[PDB]
Amino acid sequence: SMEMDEKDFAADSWSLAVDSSFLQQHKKEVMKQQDVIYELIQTELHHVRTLKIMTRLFRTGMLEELHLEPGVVQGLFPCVDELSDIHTRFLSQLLERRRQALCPGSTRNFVIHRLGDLLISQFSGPSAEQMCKTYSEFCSRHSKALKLYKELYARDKRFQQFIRKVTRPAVLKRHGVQECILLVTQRITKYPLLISRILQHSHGIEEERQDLTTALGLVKELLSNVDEGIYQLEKGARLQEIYNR
Amino acid sequence: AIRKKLVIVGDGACGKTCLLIVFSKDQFPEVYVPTVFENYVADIEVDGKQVELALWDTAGQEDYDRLRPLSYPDTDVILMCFSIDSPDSLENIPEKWTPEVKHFCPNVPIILVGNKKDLRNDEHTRRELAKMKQEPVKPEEGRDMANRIGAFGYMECSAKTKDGVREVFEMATRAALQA
Ligand SMILES: CCC(=O)Nc1c(C(N)=O)oc2ccccc12
Ligand SMILES: CCC(=O)Nc1c(C(N)=O)oc2ccccc12
Repeated sequence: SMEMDEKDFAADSWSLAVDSSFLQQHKKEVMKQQDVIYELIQTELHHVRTLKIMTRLFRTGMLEELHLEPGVVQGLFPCVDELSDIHTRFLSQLLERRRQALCPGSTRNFVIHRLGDLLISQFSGPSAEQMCKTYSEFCSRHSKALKLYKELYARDKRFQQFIRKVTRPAVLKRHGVQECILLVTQRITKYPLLISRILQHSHGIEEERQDLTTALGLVKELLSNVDEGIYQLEKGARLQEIYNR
Repeated sequence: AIRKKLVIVGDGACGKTCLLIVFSKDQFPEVYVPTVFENYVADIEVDGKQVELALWDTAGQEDYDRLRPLSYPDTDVILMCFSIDSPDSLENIPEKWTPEVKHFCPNVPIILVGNKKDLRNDEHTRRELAKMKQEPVKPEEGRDMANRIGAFGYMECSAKTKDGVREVFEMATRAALQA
């Protein structure tokens, strides 16, 4: 992540990120809504950072340093460029909504009142079709990526040295290869929990309550479609094992 | 320090996310309680052995039967949670959660954990449950469920007060280290 955004989301909550004199100007229900919207954006910033560790530190480091057989890097990191494009674009829209809402003279005091429309746009139309296609593919290749990683780590010395080298820094403690894969698979099922809690604190403007209700239903439709579209791929599974599913 | 993986499973109202948050911070949040938990790697020393224990939540996956099992590969210990303020959450343990965890995590130790133990003697909780002809889960009911399901053990805790939380994760570490 870039330093400007990391500092903007360093605090544990929106109520601790804004100036105390600005926090005092709002009602408790607004503070509760803004705290959950801040957690959605903060966790999205961290998710895009997970994807950059996968594309830049791991995938590109393996291509530029190791001599793995063709098709192996794509097997370890399926769909990572498509996932990075989806979420960097979504993060850009969330951060632009925050930046437009800043008070003149401040780089920290803002309130986002219209998130629902941005979530309906993200979870409908061509962007929802791309998220469905990409997660259906990624989640069906999740077991295969973990198995390929374990095999290379146990048998290839240069691969093991590379992984121990780039994962040694304390900032990578939670972000080994297998950990990144499961953080990405689990991201999509965090959205309903976050949206439902923002909706609980968004009743003050009826158009906003209606838009977040529409967004929650669109996210659950996407998750149901991804879940129905998954079948784990397995290296060496024969056609007979597949048609006897 | 050897690395081990822990996954917590249970119904949406079992308190699993709050349990992971409180353990990972050694604090019940004073300003904001997070909605979600990403992951965490705890440094734990139990009985003289140092472990890095990776922690994972299954919250949000309860309705998605093909996404949820992607959380299970290479798990070393399962925390199977229910809330003491919810006999319904305990009823879903033996024939929903247990057969799934035994299928995807064969031979992995399960610790059955009763969460929200501070609510066992809470008057508001007792009044609400009595309307459905219910009462908070008794400790013998938790132990008998653990015994029935083949759990490694039964433990109780309160994420609100932190009582029992350190003990649950130290025991999960010990279970993860066993042959
Ligand atoms: C389709 C393969 C399969 O049998 N999956 C199982 C699932 C699941 N969530 O896919 O949960 C289970 C609980 C007990 C036995 C089996 C399964
Ligand atoms: C009080 C007994 C009870 O409710 N359930 C038990 C079952 C079962 N299959 O219902 O199996 C057990 C094994 C040890 C302790 C308890 C039980």
